Amino acid sequence: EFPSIPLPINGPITNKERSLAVKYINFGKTVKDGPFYTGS
Amino acid sequence: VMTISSLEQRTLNPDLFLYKELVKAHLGERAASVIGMLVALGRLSVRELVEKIDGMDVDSVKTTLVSLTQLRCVKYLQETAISGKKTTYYYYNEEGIHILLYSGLIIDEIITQMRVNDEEEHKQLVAEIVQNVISLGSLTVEDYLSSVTSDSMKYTISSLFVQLCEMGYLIQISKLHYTPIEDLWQFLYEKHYKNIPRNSPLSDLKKRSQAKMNAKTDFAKIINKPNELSQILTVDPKTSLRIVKPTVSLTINLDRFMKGRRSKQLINLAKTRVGSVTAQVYKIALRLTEQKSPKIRDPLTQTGLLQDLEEAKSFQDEAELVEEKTPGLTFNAIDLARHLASLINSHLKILASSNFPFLNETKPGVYYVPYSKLMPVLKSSVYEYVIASTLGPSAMRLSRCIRDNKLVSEKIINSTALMKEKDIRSTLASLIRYNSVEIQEVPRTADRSASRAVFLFRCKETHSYNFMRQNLEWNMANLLFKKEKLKQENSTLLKKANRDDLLPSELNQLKMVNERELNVFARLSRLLSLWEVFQMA
Amino acid sequence: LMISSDAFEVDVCDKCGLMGYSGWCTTCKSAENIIKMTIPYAAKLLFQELLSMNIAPRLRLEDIFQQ
Amino acid sequence: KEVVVSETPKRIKGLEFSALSAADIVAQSEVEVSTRDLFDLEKDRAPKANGALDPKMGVSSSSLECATCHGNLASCHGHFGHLKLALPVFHIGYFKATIQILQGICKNCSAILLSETDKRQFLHELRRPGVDNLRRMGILKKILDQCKKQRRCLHCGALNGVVKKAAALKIIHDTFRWVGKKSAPEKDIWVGEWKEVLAHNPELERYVKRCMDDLNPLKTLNLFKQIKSADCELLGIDATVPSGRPETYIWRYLPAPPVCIRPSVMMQDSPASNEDDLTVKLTEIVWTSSLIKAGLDKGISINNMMEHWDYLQLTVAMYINSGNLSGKRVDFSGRTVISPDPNLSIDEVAVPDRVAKVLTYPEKVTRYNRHKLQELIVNGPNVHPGANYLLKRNEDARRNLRYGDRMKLAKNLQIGDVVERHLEDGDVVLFNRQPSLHRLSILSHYAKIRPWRTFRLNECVCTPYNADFDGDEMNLHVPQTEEARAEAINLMGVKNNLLTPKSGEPIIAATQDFITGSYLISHKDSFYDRATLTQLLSMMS
Amino acid sequence: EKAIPKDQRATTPYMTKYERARILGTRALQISMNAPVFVDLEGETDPLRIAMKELAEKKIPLVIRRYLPDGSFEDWSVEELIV
Amino acid sequence: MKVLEERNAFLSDYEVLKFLTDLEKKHLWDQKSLAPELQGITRNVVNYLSINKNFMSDESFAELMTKLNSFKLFKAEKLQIVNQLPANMVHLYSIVEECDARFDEKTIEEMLEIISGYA
Amino acid sequence: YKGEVLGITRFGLSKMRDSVLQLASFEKTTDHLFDAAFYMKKDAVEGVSECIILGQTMSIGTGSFKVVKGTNISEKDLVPKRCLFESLSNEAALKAN
Amino acid sequence: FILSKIADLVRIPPDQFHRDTISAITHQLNNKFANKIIPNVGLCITIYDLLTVEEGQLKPGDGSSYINVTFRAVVFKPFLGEIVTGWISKCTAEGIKVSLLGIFDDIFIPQNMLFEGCYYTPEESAWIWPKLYFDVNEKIRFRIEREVFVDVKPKSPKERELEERAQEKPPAYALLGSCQTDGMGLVSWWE
Ligand SMILES: [Mg+2]
Ligand SMILES: [Zn+2]
Ligand SMILES: [Zn+2]
Ligand SMILES: [Zn+2]
Repeated sequence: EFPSIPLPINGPITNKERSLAVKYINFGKTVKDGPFYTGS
Repeated sequence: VMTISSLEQRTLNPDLFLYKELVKAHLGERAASVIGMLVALGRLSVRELVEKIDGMDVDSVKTTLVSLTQLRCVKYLQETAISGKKTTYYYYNEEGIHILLYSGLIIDEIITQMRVNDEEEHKQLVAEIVQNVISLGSLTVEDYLSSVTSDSMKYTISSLFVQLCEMGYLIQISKLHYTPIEDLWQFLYEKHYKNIPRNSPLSDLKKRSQAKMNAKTDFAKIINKPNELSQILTVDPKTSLRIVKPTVSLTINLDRFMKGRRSKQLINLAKTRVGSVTAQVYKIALRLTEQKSPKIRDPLTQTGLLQDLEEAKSFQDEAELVEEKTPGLTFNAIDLARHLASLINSHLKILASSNFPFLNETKPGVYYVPYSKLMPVLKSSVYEYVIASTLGPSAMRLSRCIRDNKLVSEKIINSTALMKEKDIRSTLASLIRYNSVEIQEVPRTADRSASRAVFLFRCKETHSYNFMRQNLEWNMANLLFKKEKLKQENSTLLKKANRDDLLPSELNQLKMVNERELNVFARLSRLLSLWEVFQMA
Repeated sequence: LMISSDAFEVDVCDKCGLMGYSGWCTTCKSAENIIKMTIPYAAKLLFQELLSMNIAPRLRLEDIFQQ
Repeated sequence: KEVVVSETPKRIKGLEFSALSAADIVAQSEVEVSTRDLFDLEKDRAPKANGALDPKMGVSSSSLECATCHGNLASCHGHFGHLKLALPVFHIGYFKATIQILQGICKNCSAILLSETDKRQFLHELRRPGVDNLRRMGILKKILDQCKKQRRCLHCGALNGVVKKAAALKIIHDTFRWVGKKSAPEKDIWVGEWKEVLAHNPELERYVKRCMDDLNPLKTLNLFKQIKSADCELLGIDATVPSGRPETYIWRYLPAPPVCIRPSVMMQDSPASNEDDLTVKLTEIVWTSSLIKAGLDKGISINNMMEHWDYLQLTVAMYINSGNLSGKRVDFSGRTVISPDPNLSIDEVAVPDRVAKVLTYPEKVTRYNRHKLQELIVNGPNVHPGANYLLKRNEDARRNLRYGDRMKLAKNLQIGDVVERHLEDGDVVLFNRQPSLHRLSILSHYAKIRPWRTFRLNECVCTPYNADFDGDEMNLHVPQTEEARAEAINLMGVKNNLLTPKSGEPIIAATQDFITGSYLISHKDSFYDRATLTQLLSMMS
Repeated sequence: EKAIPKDQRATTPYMTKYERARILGTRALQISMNAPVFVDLEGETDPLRIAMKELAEKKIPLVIRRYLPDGSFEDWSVEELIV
Repeated sequence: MKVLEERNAFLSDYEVLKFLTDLEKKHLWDQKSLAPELQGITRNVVNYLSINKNFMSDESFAELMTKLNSFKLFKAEKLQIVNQLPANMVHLYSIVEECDARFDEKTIEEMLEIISGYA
Repeated sequence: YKGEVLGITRFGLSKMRDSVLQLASFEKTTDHLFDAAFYMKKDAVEGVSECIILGQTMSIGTGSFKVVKGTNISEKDLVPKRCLFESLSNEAALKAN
Repeated sequence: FILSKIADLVRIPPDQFHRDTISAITHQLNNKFANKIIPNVGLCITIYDLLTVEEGQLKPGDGSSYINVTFRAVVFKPFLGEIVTGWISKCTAEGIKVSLLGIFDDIFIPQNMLFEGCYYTPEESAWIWPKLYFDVNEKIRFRIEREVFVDVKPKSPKERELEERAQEKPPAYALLGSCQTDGMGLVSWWE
């Protein structure tokens, strides 16, 4: 793209905390399957 | 043309696109429609939402307000007029949206908070009830225990339930937190002003001392009732085990969680100027003084303050008196920070002489942490390390030597540490665009030109802290919008992955997008840990 | 003033009602809300003169025959 | 197979005015100028290529088709072009709006400095069902003066002064107006900074003092980014739509007009043609933005960045900155001198046969005109009861009756064909004099085909036109449809307008020589005879 | 949007000069598009001239919808209106 | 353009047959006058739908409809069997619902004998 | 009629007309388009001066009414014709079920 | 064969005023609702009747008469077609496609849920054994399983010249099915 400029880092690849995002997506799915959703 | 670099959300939506994207991934699409009108307009009633959505009716608006009240995302405010016709009013609640924002970082700290009983109870006892409190809102005990059948181990939840509300998070439900901040002060500003009879003027007002000091008095027990309270706690039945009252429902508190979250930035400052073991004993001395700390800014001066300079001067002086006069937080003695001899006292003296403003102000020998005199140093020590990490260390040396004096001139930077006109004046233009230079010219002409003028470089605060805060908020709003865009290529893959709970191209499709869906949360947690410092005073 | 002076056929779209060229919106690139109608040509020059600066004179449409 | 093709007759019901955002300019655009201003004249035709007025925009030539819409100079609507500005610059037309929105904000917190109950009564007073523009401007002045007479903010502890224009296009704030001794934490740091910078070097700031602080447009751009979406109702902005917000008024992207808006003038057919001035102005804008981008690439010496950017501000202010005349050009009209004729009726103007041969009338053939229009086509364009053009029912072309296609063409004559007949006797025609004062200056007459080439008319009808003949000219228009022709003769014709509406008196009646010819007949010394009276009765009818 | 019935009409029963020229131009534009006439005409042309003969005979098959400023349709057939 | 009721008035095939039969008598015939772009489907449907009636039926269709009141079914399959069934002994293995549950062989045999005596 | 005597001048044509195109036909332009674009005026087209620009018919004079043509139809032709459509298909669906 | 009731406005030109209103509206509806396949409703054939017509309005520019009617259209759309008495269209190295002849030819059945003892050979002659055959020029009986409408989505005007120098899409009404039931597949397999 138009930007390629020096190092916006604090974005590496080594997670070490994969279960934390599992807790994130588990909370997301439990709010997704709640009694109230108010979709569409 | 070919807008693929996401330019179409540049100049349409800061500071509300975050609030719309946090609720669109959690509460459907109809709640985003009303929360995009509560933020964009202000206070508006039910029918004012109906005549503004153009696509929902009273059957649709009132259905969604219950789902937003359950997650305390909408403040109630019932009011009336001078002629009558009492109606209902609604604000947008940012604390509930922050509860939806973190939502797993809450169950990150609450697991690593208990003692020796480790990895036999923090998998299904507490981790299944705390996420149910965060997800379903206000919960009681009797409606939760009906979900289990043949409750043999029915008192195992009670021991972890009395322990959790003993030191914080669990709290009595929002009988006060749905009422807004300003009307709680404005109704109190009037109901102790209209009962005073006619008397002497004495410089024609005088009650703008008396009554509002009275207001301050009965502000103090309004906030203090949602805290450690003996109405729900210390209930002792006869010939039985100690328990709390299970009848009333209870929710979580986002007031002790934030002061428990500030401790991580305090430890990150403690990695500087001292090693690891001494940082560990400062860590445990900080964790012992969590739940009694003065919190991030009280609602006393959040709104209603019309900038009375005597009151605004004396508010930061009486907070020092709150900090000095505690019911036990100042008692950071030897017998309190070694159990929960002289070597740790020497390390604590090194903490006193470390010269960052923590663990100072100690006359008799018992130490205290100055929370109020630390916050500019906390907000500035992490602000410098972001220009250094992203833009460059030379720009960090420059932006520090703008503040090393006040209003540095032209020919003073090039006298220090580097030559002239090579990248001194080049990184200034890379820092005016981030509200971190704030140029100010004075001419000698009569029409304020730029040729016959000189430049003055003063680092004006509270403009660099707010622009980076809005930048971090809009990066968070960017990160959740792209996540819900790649979900549209999985509506025919993840919904269809329910009838069984090999086509190896799906190994590069299903099990390839999963870590692509994980590494956005993996850095959203770091965005959260980097953004919090600009909203803790 | 219109028919025998500066009669001009144009297309304007329903959603975000600017004007394009006979089959396409140039802003809403899906381009199925295209409505073809007649307009004076000096109104077209006035619309492009207002749009050449930072003014958006958006046209809102409704049908003539309702009830 | 195919699909239902549905259509509805639609009409314009409003005009929602707004300003374009940064995305709306790039969206409707076709190409960027791409930091180019040389127009790319290679040695082929001295053509126009990418980075300038290109075929991706409109066209202004006979050749060199657009190829976005594959059309000539006559069939291109036009295409815009977005232009990216480095160091986004202040706007000239929204100057007073920027002052009125900047007076109402705290400059430290970037929020409105009004209280909460007074904000509530202004919000309750703005949402009335019947609000005029006068009432809305009154309430906005009522909130602006109440906001200017408050000196201290609410959400922060910063003092706030008066923001004005520099006593160009400079914005000037005044934090400190009076010499009050109130214990504020800011002026101590202020005076300490000033005595420090005067103790460090007394060469710079030891000539004058209190000039003011500066308002960078890049600073107030962020200050307009950081308010709220909700306070804009008190600022005049109606930002419930994303297309328009209180920082969309600063120049960040500039739309460049199509080449149809800026055509090549016809002082040419010579090579290396000349263009308009706006192309030169945006060329200079591209150059003075290229210099700013070059100054942003590598650091340069001195204050020429700020001076060059202020020149960019003055240039973009001059770009859109520097009359109720006639205007429209109407087909099927003529302008000829006038002549006296009282042998003509008062609802008739005699039209000569030289201008009643090019001024046609479109007639659709039907059951009741097929016998006449066949002979009318056969007579041709030179014989006066004839026709000049022909339009087929299925739209073959516009068949003119001059180049071939003789009397066999009148033999088919399908029932939807439209001929363009000559102006004949009895046709409704409207008739005008150019200094039109009141509504009796444009009447409507019947035609009558005559000799010598002048628009002669009666003199009972020349008084409402204010005709004093002496070689004066008058205009003549023919309506080209069946519905406007019925309105000229019914509620606009001469026989239905015998009174002026100013007083109800008759304005169109007998005139000069018709008075003294009536005083001499009805004089008492007039006695006639059947050798005279019979002739008098025969001359009048 | 509401339609006033025939017996609740409150406007004038006469034919305005503004609504005499629009009904005549509408009839003259219909006749030029090959509509059948309902009058004994002598052999001539100019549908505006043979629409005057229908208006003098009152055999025009139209009505005149008179709008009031809230929607008050009020049918007002042409043969009811007199000169 | 704009739909009002989509699933309205579920009608049979003989009704469409008699409607397109009485539609081509309003103007000139399709068979008698054989020796604008709408009559193509008009002469194609009346030719295609009458291919199973090879080697009157109005009152016979009324009689079969009144005969259909013997045993109860659901909504669609009674129409789906009244426009069908050349009636051998093996059609209700493919046509009728659930195919093996409620009915005996003799009752489907006698109703198919009624249909075979009809057609 | 607006509650105050304000006449016909540069500041006087802001009485009731929200018509931006009509008020653009006066001297000292380039200041009434920008507050219309700034304050986001609704501008419902109803006046004659912004119907001759857009090419609409004016609401006064001749276009103050409509002429519509009577179909001369009765309710006898507008009947839902029906013969043995649902005469039994609703009957053979409720027998003991 | 369903009877859908929709509503729209139509025009009658002034040269058709000699006829009555009903036949003129019926003539004007047939030029729009011929084999002109409706988006996601199916395909209309004729006009059954009409109801609640209104007064004929007219704009000054046209001079015609615009009437908004409400009519019942005979729409060809089976929801779950239990049998079809049509024959073939074409055989290729895919499933077989058939033609319900007289109206259209769009019915295709992909060989994924069909008879598992059948196979296609690239020698253009498909003979199968699990008895006799099913082949060209005979009425194939089958079931309707999946019906999904596609859209008539437009295309860019600068892309139109790329589709006119060198050089399709099936219509909106698209039927499918399968063949699993024993005996189903041919008329003369029985009797
Ligand atoms: Mg003269
Ligand atoms: Zn559009
Ligand atoms: Zn073009
Ligand atoms: Zn402020």
